[PDB]
This record gives sequence, C-alpha cells and structure tokens, in this order.
Amino acid sequence: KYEEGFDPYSMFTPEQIMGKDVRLLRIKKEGSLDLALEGGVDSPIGKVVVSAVYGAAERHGGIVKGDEIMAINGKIVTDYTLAEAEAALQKAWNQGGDWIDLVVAVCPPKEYDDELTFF
Amino acid sequence: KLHTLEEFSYEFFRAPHLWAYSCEPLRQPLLKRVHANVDLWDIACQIFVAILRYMGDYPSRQAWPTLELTDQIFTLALQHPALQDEVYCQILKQLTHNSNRHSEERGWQLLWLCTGLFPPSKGLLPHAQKFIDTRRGKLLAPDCSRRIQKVLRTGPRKQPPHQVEVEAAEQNVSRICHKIYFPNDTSEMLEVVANTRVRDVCDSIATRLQLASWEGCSLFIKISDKVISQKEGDFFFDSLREVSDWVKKNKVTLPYQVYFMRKLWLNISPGKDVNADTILHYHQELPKYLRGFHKCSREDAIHLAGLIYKAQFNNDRSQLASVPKILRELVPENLTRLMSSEEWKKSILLAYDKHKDKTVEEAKVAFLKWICRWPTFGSAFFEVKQTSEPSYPDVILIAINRHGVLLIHPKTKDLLTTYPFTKISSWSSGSTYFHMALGSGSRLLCETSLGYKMDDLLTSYVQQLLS
Repeated sequence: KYEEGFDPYSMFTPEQIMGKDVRLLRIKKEGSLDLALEGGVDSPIGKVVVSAVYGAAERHGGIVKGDEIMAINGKIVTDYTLAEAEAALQKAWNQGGDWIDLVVAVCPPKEYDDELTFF
Repeated sequence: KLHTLEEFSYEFFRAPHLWAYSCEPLRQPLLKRVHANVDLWDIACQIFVAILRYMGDYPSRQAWPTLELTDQIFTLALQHPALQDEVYCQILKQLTHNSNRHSEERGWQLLWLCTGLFPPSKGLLPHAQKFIDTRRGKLLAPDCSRRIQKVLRTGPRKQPPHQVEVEAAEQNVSRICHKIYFPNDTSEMLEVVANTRVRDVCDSIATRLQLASWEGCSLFIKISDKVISQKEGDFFFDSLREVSDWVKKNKVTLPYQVYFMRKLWLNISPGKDVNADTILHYHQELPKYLRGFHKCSREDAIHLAGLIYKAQFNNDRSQLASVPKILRELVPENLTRLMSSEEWKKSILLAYDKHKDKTVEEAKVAFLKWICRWPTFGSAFFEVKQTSEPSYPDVILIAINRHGVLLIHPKTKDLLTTYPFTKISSWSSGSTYFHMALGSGSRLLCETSLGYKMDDLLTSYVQQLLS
C-alpha cells in the first residue's frame, strides 16, 4: 500500500473484490510513469494488469508486473479496454495535481516455478 | 592514383575540402539529396559527430562507450536508407587525406563495420569500390571489398553492430569466433561474419558434431535467466541485439550465452542419429525426467537409474558411496521418498551392473528408447496457475510437444487433458498470461510469465506440421 486507511469495501461491492488483495497506492508525479499495461475487457483476462515497470512506477515500489489496476484517481477501470485504461492512466499522470491514486489488486506469491527453461 | 570522392562531389554533394578529412563538424548533410531534406539535417550531423568521436577527432572530455557511438552512426541509417550513402560518404571523407594514423586506422574500422551492414547505392558503389581498390594495402581494405559483395548477396542488416563486431573492429581483426554451448556441458568455437544467419551457424554445427540433420534444432540465447530461441532465418548479430533489447524492455551490455539445442521434437527415433542422441537428446530429456514431470513407477525409476548411472559414470561403481548427494541425479524428485537411501542404492547398483558391456553412448540411447513413446517425452514444460477450470488444481503442469498441449496434474502426474493441434483454434499471450481455445469446446486461461515461449513453440510446431 501507500495509504494505510483505505477500505476496499467502501469503494467496491464484495462481488468486485472477491479473492483480491486490494490496496491504495499514491504515486508522486515526477518524471515519466513508465508503467506498461496489458489485458482489458476485450482480452482473455478481462481486467487491466501491469505488464512491465520500467522510472516513477519503479521508484515508488508497491506495484509490480501482474498486479491489477482497479481504479485510477477514484474512477473504476475494471471494465475498461486496454486502450481506455492507458488513456486514463496517461491523462491522470498529465492533468491534475502532485499525485495519482491507483487502487490495485496485488498479485499473490506464485506457488509454482514460473522460470522453467527446458526445451 | 588514390581514388577520391572529389569528382563524385561535383554532382552529388552539397555546396559549401568537403570531400576530404576535417575535424570541423558538419552543419548540413553532404549529399545533395539528403541535404534536400531539412528533416535529415540533424541526424546527418549527429552521425558525423559520433564518427569524429569514434576516430578520436572530437576534442571532448566526456568519453563515450564505443557501442553508443556505433549505435549513433548506424541505427537510423538502417531504418532510413536515404542515410546509407550519407554514412558511406562521411566515412570515406574522413579517410581521404587524413594524415593522423590513429584517426585513419579508426576510420577503416568504421568502413569495415559499415560494409557489414549495408552496401552503397548503385551510383556510389563504383566510387566506394575504387576507393578501397586503390588502397588495397590497408589492413582491412580487402575485407571491406568482400563484405560489400556479401551484403549485396544477402541483403542488409536490421540491427547496428553487435559488441562482438565492434570489439573485433577495434582490434583491427576481421575474423570472429563465437562460443556455442551444448546440452552435454561442452562448447565449440564457431566462426561468424556480419551476414551470418542463425541457420548458417546451425549448418556448421551439424557438420562439426557429425549430426545426420539439425531439423527442429536452433540456437538459443541464455540471458537474464531466460532461454530464448533464435529465428533460423535472421542474421545472427541481428538476433542477439533484438533479443537483448526485448529482454531489457520486458525486464551495461547484458551477459549472455548461445546454446545449440533441439527445439522441436518431431519424429525423434533414438538410435537413428546417435551423435544427436548422445550430445543433445539425452542431456535435454534427463533434467526434465529428474524434475518428476512424467508419470513413473518405482520399478521404472530403478531401471532408468541404472542407465543414468552408467551414462554418467561409465565403469566407476564408487560414486554411489554417498546416497544423499547423488540420488538427485538418478531418481525423479517426486519418487525419492518411495524407498530409503540404502534400498535405492542396492536397487540402482543391481540395475547398473547389467550394463557392464554397454558403452556410455549405448546407455544414453537405451534411456531414450525406453521413454521416447511416453506422451510427455519430447516436451517443453511450464508450471502455471490456471484460472479456467474449477475441477483442476490451481497449479498445473503444461507440456507442449508433437501432440499439442498437455495439462498434467502435478501431484499424481496424470494427464488431465490433451489439446491436439488438430483441435486448437486459437491462442494468445501477454506478459502475465496465456490463453488457448479449442473447438466451439474448451478454453484454457493461465497465469505464466512464459506465454511468449508457449506461443513460439505452438507457432513453430504448427508451421512444421504444415510443411
């Protein structure tokens, strides 16, 4: 997280957060965000997730590849296409004030070997 | 005698010496047709500055890594061919009436790099040819001429010089060998040139190793704890940079190794190509077996451990002296609990003793023959979190092979289901997931960082079956 007092239930219905570890991040605007996204409603995973953290995202910590973006400055984006989510993230970064607020579902630890290299 | 761009400059150069060496930075391009594009003025001038820096003619204190200079000189000329003749003229300019031997030596290194990337255009080629031919006494000049011939034959590079090319250039060395590693813990040095294609390396490897064929094999780059196949039709040095760039984006030149391995396991019949079996196949299949990816009985494991011990140790019966170390190299990790250390040792020694009259090579082939009809033989494996099937465990094992895509229960090793190629209708991947669709049917969705690899293998198998 980046604000401790956040209650997901106050912003989402339980159906929207079932099984998710939902946290609030405040990211200070400096430099470029360099947070890449993938997914979207038009995609097989049906949600917006972080594909790479290159760097304002890297420097904040707290957000990594696989984490889901559920809201941007209070607007819920779980039903956005990828392009819509990128536009909203870029707009939030450019316009507005000193910080952006990202609500994220933190991806849990992997209980599998995600680095097999055999052929 | 010495051929010069003087007369060429009358027709094709800008107007203001200009075709001769100078330490003064250019302010517009040299060629009139490049000069005609104000939008190319800045790149043409930055190229010249980098050339000046590379040859040591830039009175700066901030010294640059050489690869950054060669990237600046050549990268945009590859994308915008209008700049290609400009780079040639800028280099030959600095090589003309250059009375500083260090600078001139460095200029010839740039011409050598350049002729490995793209040729001059039709109109400049006879001038570049005569420039080189009248200076055939310079160390790198004969090879510059040959490289122009070769790049006209194969077509132009897509990526600027690799650090291996630049290090040869800075040594004034035109012959380059690259180490290639094999799955049996050996390596060979392979000669490569600017226009070597991945498949050319493989051809030479198959000769060197006396393989009957390298169909379904390729080069691979081991880099940042990934192992990434190289495209057979690509230029070797283009592939190295393209994959490096990709790794740097998807996750200081990066350390790397190039391996030669089997990629596609199609119609593999152990004993048909014994060299392929004993260099490649045994040593790729052994670690997948030891990881416990196959459904194996205790008696299966005893039998195969006898062959594995023989393949690894030949006649040396002393290495089972300490079971805690060595058992992990002989028995799949899901089965070691099945019997105690001394019972494994006794059983394996009895099995091994049957191979006294076999060679190591014969033991490796026998190991392969005994497992080659298993549905999980000849596979790449992926552990993933699947999110599409409630009745499967969250974490499943996936095999991709000649048969399509297999879903495997990690605890029991049973085959949950098979997606044959003849029934897969689509698949897609991101950096966090892989998805596949069957018929009208069934869908698989899973969390993995290896979607790009699954995609590569599925595409490659489908392409090979279609051909």
